[PDB]
Amino acid sequence: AKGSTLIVVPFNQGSKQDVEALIEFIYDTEKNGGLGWDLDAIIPFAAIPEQGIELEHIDSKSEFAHRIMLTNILRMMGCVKKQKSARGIETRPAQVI
Amino acid sequence: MGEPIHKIATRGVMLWKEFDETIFNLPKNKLVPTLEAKRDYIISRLNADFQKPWFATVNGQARDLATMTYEEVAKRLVELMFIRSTNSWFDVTWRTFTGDFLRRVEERFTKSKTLSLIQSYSLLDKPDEAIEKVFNAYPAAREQFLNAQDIDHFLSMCQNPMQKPVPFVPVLDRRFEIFFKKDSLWQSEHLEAVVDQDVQRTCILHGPVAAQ
Amino acid sequence: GVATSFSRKKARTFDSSWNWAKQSLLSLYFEIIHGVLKNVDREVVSEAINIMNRSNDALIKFMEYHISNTDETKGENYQLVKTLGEQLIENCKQVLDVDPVYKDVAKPTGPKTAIDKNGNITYSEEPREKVRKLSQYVQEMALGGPITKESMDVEDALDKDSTKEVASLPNKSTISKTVSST
Amino acid sequence: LRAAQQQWGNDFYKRDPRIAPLRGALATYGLTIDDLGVASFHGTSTKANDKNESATINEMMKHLGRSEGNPVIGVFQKFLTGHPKGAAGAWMMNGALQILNSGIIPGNRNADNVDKILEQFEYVLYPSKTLKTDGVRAVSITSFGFGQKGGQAIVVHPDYLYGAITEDRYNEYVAKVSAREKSAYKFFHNGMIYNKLFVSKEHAPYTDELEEDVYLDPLARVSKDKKSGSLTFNSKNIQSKD
Amino acid sequence: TRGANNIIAEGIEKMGVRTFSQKEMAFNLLGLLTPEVVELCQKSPVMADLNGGLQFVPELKEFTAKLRKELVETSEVRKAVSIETALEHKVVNGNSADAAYAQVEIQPRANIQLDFPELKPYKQVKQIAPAELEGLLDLERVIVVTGFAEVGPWGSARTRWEMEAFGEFSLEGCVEMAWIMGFISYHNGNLKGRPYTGWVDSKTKEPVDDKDVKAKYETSILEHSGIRLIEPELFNGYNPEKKEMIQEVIVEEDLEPFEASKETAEQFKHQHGDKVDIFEIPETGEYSVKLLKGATLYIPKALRFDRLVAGQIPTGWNAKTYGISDDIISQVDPITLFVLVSVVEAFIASGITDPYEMYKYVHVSEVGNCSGSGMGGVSALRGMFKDRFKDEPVQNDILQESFINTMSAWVNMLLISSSGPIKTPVGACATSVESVDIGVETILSGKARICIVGGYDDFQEEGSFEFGNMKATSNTLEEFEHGRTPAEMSRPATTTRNGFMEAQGAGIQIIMQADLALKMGVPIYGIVAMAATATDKIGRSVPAPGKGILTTAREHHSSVKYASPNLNMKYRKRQL
Repeated sequence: AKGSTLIVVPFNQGSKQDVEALIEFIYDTEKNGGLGWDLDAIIPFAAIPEQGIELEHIDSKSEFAHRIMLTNILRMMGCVKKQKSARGIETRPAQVI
Repeated sequence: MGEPIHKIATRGVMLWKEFDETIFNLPKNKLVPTLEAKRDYIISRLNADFQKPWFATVNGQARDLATMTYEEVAKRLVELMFIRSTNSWFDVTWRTFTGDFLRRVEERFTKSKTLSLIQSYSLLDKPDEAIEKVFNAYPAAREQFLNAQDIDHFLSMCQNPMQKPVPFVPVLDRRFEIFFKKDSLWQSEHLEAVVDQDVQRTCILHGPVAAQ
Repeated sequence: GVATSFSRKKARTFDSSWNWAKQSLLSLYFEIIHGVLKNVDREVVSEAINIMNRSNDALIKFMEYHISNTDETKGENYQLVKTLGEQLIENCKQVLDVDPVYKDVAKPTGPKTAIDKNGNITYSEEPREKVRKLSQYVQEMALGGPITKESMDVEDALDKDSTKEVASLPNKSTISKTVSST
Repeated sequence: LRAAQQQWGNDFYKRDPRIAPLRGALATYGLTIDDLGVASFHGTSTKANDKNESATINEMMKHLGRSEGNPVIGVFQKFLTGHPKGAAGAWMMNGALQILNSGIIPGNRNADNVDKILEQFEYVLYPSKTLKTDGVRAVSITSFGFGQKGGQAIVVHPDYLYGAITEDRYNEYVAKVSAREKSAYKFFHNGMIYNKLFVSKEHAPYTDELEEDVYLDPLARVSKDKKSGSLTFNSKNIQSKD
Repeated sequence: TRGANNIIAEGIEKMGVRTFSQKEMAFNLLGLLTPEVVELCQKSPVMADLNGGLQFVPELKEFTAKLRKELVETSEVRKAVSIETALEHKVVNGNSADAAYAQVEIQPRANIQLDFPELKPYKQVKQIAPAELEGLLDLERVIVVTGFAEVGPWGSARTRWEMEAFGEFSLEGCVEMAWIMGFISYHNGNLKGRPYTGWVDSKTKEPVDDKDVKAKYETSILEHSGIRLIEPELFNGYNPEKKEMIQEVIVEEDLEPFEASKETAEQFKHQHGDKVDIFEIPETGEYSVKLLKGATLYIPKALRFDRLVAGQIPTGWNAKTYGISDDIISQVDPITLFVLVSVVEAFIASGITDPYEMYKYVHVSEVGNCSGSGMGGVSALRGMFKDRFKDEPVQNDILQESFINTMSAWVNMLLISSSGPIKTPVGACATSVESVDIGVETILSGKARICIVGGYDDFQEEGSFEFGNMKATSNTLEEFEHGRTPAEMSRPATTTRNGFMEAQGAGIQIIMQADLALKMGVPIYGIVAMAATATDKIGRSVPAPGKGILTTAREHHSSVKYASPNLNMKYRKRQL
């Protein structure tokens, strides 16, 4: 619709360096090659399937999937907190779904 | 088979004789140029005088396979190979030839995989209706000369050894002597399957002395 | 797994909705003239919502031209596109300077599994019987079911006359009694 | 008679400084500036060219009082082919003819995001996907070369021609084309499978003895030779009173 | 949320439990971004249950695993019972009872058309033009396009159009591309004993059915067609990663003597003067050449170039495939082969199989050629500037093949044999439109009745590099940094556009007077209503494009109160 913008980016939620970099890029000013944005919502729906992995089969894939689906969602929320705190933004919270 | 043979001097055999003295006696390097040179004359005599006419003759006007529509080819096949008097194909191998051709028409003009309209060649035993059924599904084929590939396929089918030799010459080329001469003796027993039912097109074997 | 994938230089921005509004209209216009979209198809209402959400003066002028210069006499499909067009212009004028809206009007489907004679498992998404809009979907959700218990009728022109359903899109329906009371 | 037809049919706008060459060209066949429905842009994918071209067409349409709300649809064929320099317009032209005869206007499938600067040019629309229209009456083709080579060409739908002839002439035409089209299809398929679409001429249509007789006679024409079947000049049809 | 679990979703729903479509569940989630639920989230965390009553089903896994079991049991049983009752029926009633039931599948063969314009009935076509137009136009001064062709990165005009308009080949376009690229050759005769007629793989000679061509070759066709990484085999081993140059070095210590002929030695002496010593060897007669300290050498080095991608004619394209002899291919510059194929394939599109047929209608002095090029035979220029320097073997007549007017000369000397006008324009990127501007005037001036118009240009190392140095072309290393693949690097009118993609090939049209076109009964693809060129203005940047062609819309507006009767076709008809 009018006023809408879509920004497609390559991203690996597995990587913490990508998580830091993504939020740094969103919050950076246009001068420094960012978007100059300030998130009103985050929808961290990224996930990888794990089929037929019972307890005894939990290995590298499962520990990685866990990093995507928990650890780096906490890191991504932490990042957005640190970016908003940096700029004294106290009245525009981001809705995490 | 290359040996002298005593035939009634009909228009067919008098052509046969003329072609023995002027065309089939030539060496293999001078055959094709002489055929190309005399094309129009050869074709006129085949259609007027011989038991194997020029196949590419649409309503009495000499043509070539490359200048005939698919409809014109399928109709001429029925004209030469199906006998209206007995209401049947003269040879089941001729009905197969005509049916193989109509499947090739469906193959050439269909845009997607479909069912054949000619499911069994039994349906050709009423051939006018079979042609209408195939050229109503593919009415482009009424208004289009034969694809060059389909000319080669048709000429390949004519050489098929496991069928009765086609009752026509479909091309002037090195193999003209075979097309002219192959299977030349049945026509006198079955004039119903010759063009104008004309004895004078046929080879009839007979002795000059016994003829008294 | 933890290989970096992100780089600022790979970011692709999409913001040229001013241009896509005109392509979206034109593609609808010709899809209706070629009878690819009929006056029953919901995709006519969906595309009319997505045109109104991009309404500006440039687009209104684009509609006014392309519709005013449609010959009604050329066929039923030209009279259709002209009527729908005239409605879509009135709508786009009303919702100029109004915020664009997420409004899904797709047919709400339910699961259907079938086993034939030969034991082939066929899964189709079949239109639900009692529920044929989202408004009805919300009512269905609000009532729950027999297992959940512990110890309205609004006239729409969807699937019959898409042009009449389009005429209703800018009209903000006032909720007399809320679905939370049911 | 031809002079009168030229004066009033084809060249009515040449002396007249109130009619643009672009308007008169369309006006010849009864078309308006609104009937020029597609512009095949140079569209090289360079900053300077793709702005200038849009601005140029936009300003042509604005001046000739093209209807507001009626932008030309841009075609940017070079998204697929690349820029072949000399050949660029020849391809754009081939595609313009293909557009006229199909009523299909191809989309710029690499038009991910149209440049915001181009929004100021209301008389241009930049589709990203193929549109099957009910018809295209006329196509503009603009090319911009190095060394200040600007070019334009308008191509009108051929059905505007047949309005200028009689039924008997059109029917004769249609018959001859259908015959020619069949013979072309025959030639094409034969040539394709036998790798002989191209056939180099070994001899001129005239013998070196008749070369200067042919050149000097403006009514000399080839006839089919009976021997070879090939079209050649015959001494009978050179300075013939017939 | 549906869209493996789907097959039992309907089973679950019987429990009085709601499963969701992706659309329904999206709608539910966007219900959480409404202003009243955002306000609510800012007071305290919000737990939304969008489960649809699925919590209230007791022991869900055993209920779910049951529903699978019944569905897979019922499927698998019914399948085995249907195969055993088929097999029984067929053993009892024999294979002849399922022979009259059995049926034949017709598979499509490619039937490539020429797409001549569809000619409407005279009633319908009379309606679109004004009634006054009949006999108003001088048809000798109306230019129509009767044929066109091109050789380009997507092959012919037919195949280019399929990829431009539909972005995927039809069976006919897929066979034509396979034929062009030399993946399939035609075969007619004996092949492994049996007589076969049709397409065969060009390498393995294995028969190929038209249906199979797309599955067997399309991936290779799309990979080796269009805009793609430069293929050294197509450009005389050129490799932009390793671009060969030579550095002038002064020798610092005498070199090891090498053996050369007497003429080569005296040539080395003449160049280097006293900085070389040449001596005869009495035995062989050959000479010993010793470079001394201070002599100039050239050591090759390899620069890495950042333009890796181009619009290349499809890999396997060969002029032999179209019937051009090796005597012509070895003689002419590659660009001339594009032009010879474009010109015949244009004449075929105009239904003119024999160009001499034109001389039944027009004089040999009335068939022009007005096609041209920006750079011309650039492979010949390489030959005469770079390959001749390096004393490589180059034909004596390479200069003649360099000339831009030469391609048109070959077209006359091999196909047309006319004594018509020849006016070869040079327009850089606008050559083809200048060619049409010229072709039209050549016809309207009476000087010709038929004209060949178009343009052509090749792609080569040297030009690639100079468009690089000028920063005209897209830097392919930057495009990779931005994640662009070759297929998306030519993006006109886009925010992120950063230079053109170079390509090669040719495009030809045949134009003639409408009067003649009707008389010859050739197809008429369109009318060339106007064609103009224009320079810009005083400046210092040759590449800088300008607003000159705006002049085509020039019209005076100081007096526009009343409509000029000269525009009104009824008035013009009345005066005629």
